[PDB]
Amino acid sequence: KVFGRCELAAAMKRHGLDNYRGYSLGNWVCAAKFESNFNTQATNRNTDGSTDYGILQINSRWWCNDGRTPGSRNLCNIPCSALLSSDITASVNCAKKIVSDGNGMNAWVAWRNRCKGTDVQAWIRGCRL
Ligand SMILES: O=C1O[C@H]([C@@H](O)CO)C(O)=C1O
Ligand code: NA
Repeated sequence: KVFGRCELAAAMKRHGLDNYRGYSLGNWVCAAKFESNFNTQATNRNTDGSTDYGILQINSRWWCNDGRTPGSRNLCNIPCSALLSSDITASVNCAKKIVSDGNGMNAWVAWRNRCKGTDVQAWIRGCRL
């Protein structure tokens, strides 16, 4: 599923992301834009052999089992494919674990490089929330 911007904002808000660990909703929307272009089906292979999955490009090295990432972990206790569903629940629950891991949203390279220090509230502007 490819989300509209405001559609994803509302879904993220309903799933408890707005100010989760102090990151306002716009941060999450901005991350999702630059990680996946709002597409739940996005996958991208990493140089180390792991793969990133879903709207927040959660990686198989640590967070999910894709059956092909030797010596990796499954810290969210889920098959990576669950991160591709049109229901974002798994991606949200797993994101919450990630953002609590010590580095906050810096865990998302694209957040740090495209969203951090920018006017992230622009991403939820005009949305009914
Ligand atoms: O993604 C993973 O891949 C391996 C295994 O399933 C295949 O090597 C593993 O233990 C994971 O969490
Ligand atoms: Na894994």
